[PDB]
Amino acid sequence: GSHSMRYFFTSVSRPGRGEPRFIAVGYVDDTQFVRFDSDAASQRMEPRAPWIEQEGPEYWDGETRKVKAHSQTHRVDLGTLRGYYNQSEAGSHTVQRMYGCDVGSDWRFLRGYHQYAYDGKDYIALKEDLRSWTAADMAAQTTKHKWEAAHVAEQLRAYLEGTCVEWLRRYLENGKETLQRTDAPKTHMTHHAVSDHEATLRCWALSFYPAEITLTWQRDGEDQTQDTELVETRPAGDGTFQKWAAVVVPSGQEQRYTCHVQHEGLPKPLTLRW
Amino acid sequence: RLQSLQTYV
Amino acid sequence: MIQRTPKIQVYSRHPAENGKSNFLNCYVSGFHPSDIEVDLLKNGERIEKVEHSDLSFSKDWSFYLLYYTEFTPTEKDEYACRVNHVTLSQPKIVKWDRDM
Repeated sequence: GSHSMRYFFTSVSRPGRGEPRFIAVGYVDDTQFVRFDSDAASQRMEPRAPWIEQEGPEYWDGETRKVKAHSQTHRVDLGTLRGYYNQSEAGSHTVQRMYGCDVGSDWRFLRGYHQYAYDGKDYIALKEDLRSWTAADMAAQTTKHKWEAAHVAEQLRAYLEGTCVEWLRRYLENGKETLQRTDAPKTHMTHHAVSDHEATLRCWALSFYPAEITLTWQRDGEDQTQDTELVETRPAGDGTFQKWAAVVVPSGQEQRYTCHVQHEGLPKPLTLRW
Repeated sequence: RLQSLQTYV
Repeated sequence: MIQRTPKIQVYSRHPAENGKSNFLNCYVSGFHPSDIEVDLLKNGERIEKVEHSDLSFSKDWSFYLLYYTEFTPTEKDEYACRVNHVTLSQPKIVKWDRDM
């Protein structure tokens, strides 16, 4: 299937309580492999997956210096954005950055992205061609022209189409026994009557990887998303994920409703009945 | 692996 | 500035079974800003030795965190997750349901 390497940057300003806090994490598909916390004692990039540990000391020193450098730039950014919007120094603000590359089944470059957010809302993001910018407001227009004079998009594209695909391939090979497994979900069905004549049909999917999955509740064989409840996919904590979907029905009529499981680790999509 | 380029908003 | 309330799910790593060690999870997602307080409760009192995920966020920029600890379920004890966030006037308590 497909694969992705993504990095996430966060920096929260704390007026009156010191420097802003910087947190950075890196992901390979739904598997986190590194982290940095500017508030920790480590003051170093740290492994968070077994397959990344084999990288030598030159790797960890280089990732620490840059995440330290990106730390400070996002510190300056909080002041710059505070000026762009004429905000006061008293409030706490959030700045977020995400970038990464996507590759297909043949592990060849498929998609790149580089985005930036301020206080949870879109600010600036690299367009799909990796040559142009999407600016959200007039302050992001200043950033856009600033980065156009600095040729930022051209230098990001060289990384996202080169370095990021090649190091993602390296991780995928070096961690094949973990990153390339496909845990098929284990599915069962709970029953919990609500009310005399209506009762919940909850379709369960447990212990699957990767996180992507599709659960649908049908009527007679055709779907009905009227009484369907659907929780967000959640981590089980041991590397796998969980999800369920529920519906209410009239009683004695519980076996017109079917549940359909779609997952890459399933050769056949599953149907369940009661 | 991180990208080295430092960018300022 | 947008502010978003955390969604809270309380569940076990594996199917619950009385007397067998499991992991109690409380998953906090979809909230903004990042600052949050999460405690796991053993019959209303704060459990010790609870760890949490590294901070991350989804495509819509809202954060998620996993708080978890090892426990051994019984039938009489109550387990809950207490969440405090800037969008909440008061800590919210979500009880653990064995079926959910």
